[PDB]
Amino acid sequence: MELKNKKLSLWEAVSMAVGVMIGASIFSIFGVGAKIAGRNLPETFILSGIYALLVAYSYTKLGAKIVSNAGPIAFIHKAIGDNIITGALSILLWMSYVISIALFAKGFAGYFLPLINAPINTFNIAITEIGIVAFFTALNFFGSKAVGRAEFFIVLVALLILGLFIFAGLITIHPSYVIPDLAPSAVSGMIFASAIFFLSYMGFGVITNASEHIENPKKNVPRAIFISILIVMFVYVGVAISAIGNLPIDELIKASENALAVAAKPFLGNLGFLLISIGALFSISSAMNATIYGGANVAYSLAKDGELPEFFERKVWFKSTEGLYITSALGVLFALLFNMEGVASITSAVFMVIYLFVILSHYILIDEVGGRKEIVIFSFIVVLGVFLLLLYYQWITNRFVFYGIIATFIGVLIFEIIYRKVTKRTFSNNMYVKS
Amino acid sequence: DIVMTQSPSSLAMSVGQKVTLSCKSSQSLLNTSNQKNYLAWYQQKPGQSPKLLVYFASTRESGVPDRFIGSGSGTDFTLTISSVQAEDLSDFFCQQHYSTPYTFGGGTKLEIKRADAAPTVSIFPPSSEQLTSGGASVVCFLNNFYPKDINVKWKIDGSERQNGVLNSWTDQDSKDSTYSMSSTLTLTKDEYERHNSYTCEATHKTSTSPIVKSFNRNEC
Amino acid sequence: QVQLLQPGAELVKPGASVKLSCKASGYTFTSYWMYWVKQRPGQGLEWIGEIDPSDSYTNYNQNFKGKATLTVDKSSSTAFMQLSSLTSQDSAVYFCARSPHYYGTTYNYPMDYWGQGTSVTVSSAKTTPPSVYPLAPGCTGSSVTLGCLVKGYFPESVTVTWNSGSLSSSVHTFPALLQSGLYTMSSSVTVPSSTWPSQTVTCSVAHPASSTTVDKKLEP
Repeated sequence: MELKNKKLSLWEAVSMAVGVMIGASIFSIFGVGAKIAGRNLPETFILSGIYALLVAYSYTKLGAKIVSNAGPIAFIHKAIGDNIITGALSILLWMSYVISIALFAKGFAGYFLPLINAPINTFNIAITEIGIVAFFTALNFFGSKAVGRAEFFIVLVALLILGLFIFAGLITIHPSYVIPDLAPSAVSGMIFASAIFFLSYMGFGVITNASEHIENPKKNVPRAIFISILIVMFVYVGVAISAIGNLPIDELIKASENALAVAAKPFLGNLGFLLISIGALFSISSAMNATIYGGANVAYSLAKDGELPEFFERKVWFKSTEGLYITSALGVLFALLFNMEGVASITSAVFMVIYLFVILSHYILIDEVGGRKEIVIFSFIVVLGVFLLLLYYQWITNRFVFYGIIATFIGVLIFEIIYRKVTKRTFSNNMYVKS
Repeated sequence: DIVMTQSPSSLAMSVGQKVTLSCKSSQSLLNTSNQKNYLAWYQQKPGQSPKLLVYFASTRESGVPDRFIGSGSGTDFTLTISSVQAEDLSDFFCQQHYSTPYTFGGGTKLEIKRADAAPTVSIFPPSSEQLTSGGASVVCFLNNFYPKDINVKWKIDGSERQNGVLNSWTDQDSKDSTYSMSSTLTLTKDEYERHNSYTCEATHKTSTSPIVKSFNRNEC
Repeated sequence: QVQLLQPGAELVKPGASVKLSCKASGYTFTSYWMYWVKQRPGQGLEWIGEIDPSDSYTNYNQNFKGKATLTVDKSSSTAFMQLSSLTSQDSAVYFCARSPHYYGTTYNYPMDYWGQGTSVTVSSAKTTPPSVYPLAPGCTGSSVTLGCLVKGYFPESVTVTWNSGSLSSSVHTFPALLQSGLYTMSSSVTVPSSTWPSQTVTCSVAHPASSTTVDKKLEP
């Protein structure tokens, strides 16, 4: 008997990564972008995309030769073998989805409360935060597959709303409000925000952890990554220009929960405000459905077992059911211990260390996968610099959030050495070799 | 727990005939969502491990001959051999692969039917080196006969001996569809040496009177 | 390509335990279930239990919940079944068998690849080599039937080969029978009269358990 997985086409994989990227930036941290970057936000999204494309250079080179549902972990193991670092990075990869759920949790509430006229409490937000995570945990048992089939349709609808937001957003604008502020008292904020908005291009995760469930992976994994980054880059900027141009920046800081919902009111009314708020929840729900069922489930099973099943359903929690509750538990927890700006900082920090190890892997395997050494040196220094800029900012901005970021990297390394002593779990070439 | 019942326990079919093997389950093996029947068929040849033939009631396993067709639904299932070939003699088992305590049917034993054949009978005196050790075995081979029902009568100097007699049948031959049997009479050296004529008699429905082979100890 | 390696036979004293091994190759060991199956001589098949070699999750047949324990070695792709407190009722052939595992789904699968099986004898009897006795006619015909008597050995089994294995077209192997804790089997061979005794005819009898190999030439 030979089983076969249901496999994704190029555009299915693109829609998947685009949906996750959009849900994490357009409807999640756009209100954070107003407070820090301000009018430099459209320039921020470009600069953020630059780092991503540098990361993509290593991913697309490694993903062209190495096929695995392990993703980065596969590449990393091929370079540095099995050890405590490889295992920490696997748990770190799982944690990247965990904290992502916290970011999607906050975003969902930001657009939901103003829709039904509810005050912005620490408690009234928290009710939605626990609730929405509980809804997607319960979805595992009846609806996870059905929502996953709708994801492609939802992404398009969410895109079409944004596609009308630009075409009809470039009408009653303030071209004197979109002019890039060149004064270094607000320029450094653009570069500091680009360290946070690195997460805006988190498409690497969902794609690489589904690489064995994608048609012609050696070809379509690189392409999906490359196409995904270039699409959202145009979407971010085109919406960023419109949002700043139609609304005063001080009104955007106080509407940090819903940045675009209030932005639609002046030039589309409450009917246009209704269309944004509805299409927001749908976009964040489908992004989370993708993160839990396709990413978190895969990341957890690999971190726990040391390998992955050859044949599994992507759109359910296919193995180790306790992992679903644990992932959901920390998903709510992070959305409580930290704020909208707090969650985003951690998420971006986790990803950068994964990418840094991906770049380091590309360096080591450059004989096998190919590439230009001097570009493989360049992006490494860039990402590290951006990673340091995020730590530098957080230390001089938020004490409470700064230590939360530091604790993560230690707590992951502690858990690894402990877990490796208890279970003796090893990682092997099983991840990418066959048969 | 699902109980699997196969009918009959055994059947005989001749080369070229259509064989229909039946298997019933205690519970429906149909999953109404994603609508498949969780029934498998296996073939087990003598001495060998079982071989998967059909799974999910109707799909043949890779490498399995066209002759084998699984069908049926819910609680009733069939394995059809469109035209049996001599080498198809074996034990066929059904198995539900529905719910965790997996269970098999008691099997259906398939023997190949052929034209009746008389045994070739050979008799062998105690080894000229078994007895310098105190033991004496007299052996008759009844070779290449059909059907398998056969009686062996041992005679010591004209009269019947019943104890010390062991009969052992071969598995049906996969080419010519015949059976073979060995009859071994065991005595002590002293008991063997006291007597002269040792006869075995083969009674097979292929003859009204028995096939007789014999030797005298005081001859060769 | 895909195969499961089980040792041939095992002799163990009553009340003791035995650990049976199933080495897997040709596929990724952790991606499939490993099942174990029990078969008594001349009877059906019982599913003992399943192990998921990725996390060592186990599920047992109720009737084996104290007798059998399933473990794996991931690093060496080997599955083990521990059998405890062995009685004569545990004397059987034990198969390991692979089963597909499609994780987040409603499909269960049968066993697509099996090991050859390990036949476990539970007995206090000591391992003893066979006595090999020739079977030649003791007084003629178109062709001539010869034999080889293999007597008083433990445990099962032996292998009999004629003329280093080159003769097999007309060879009958008779299943072993048990007298007084000792096994006896018989092997027959039919050859044209112009070959024997003009040429050499020999039965090699190998008894693995006691590391025995005995050749015997056949003399008129």
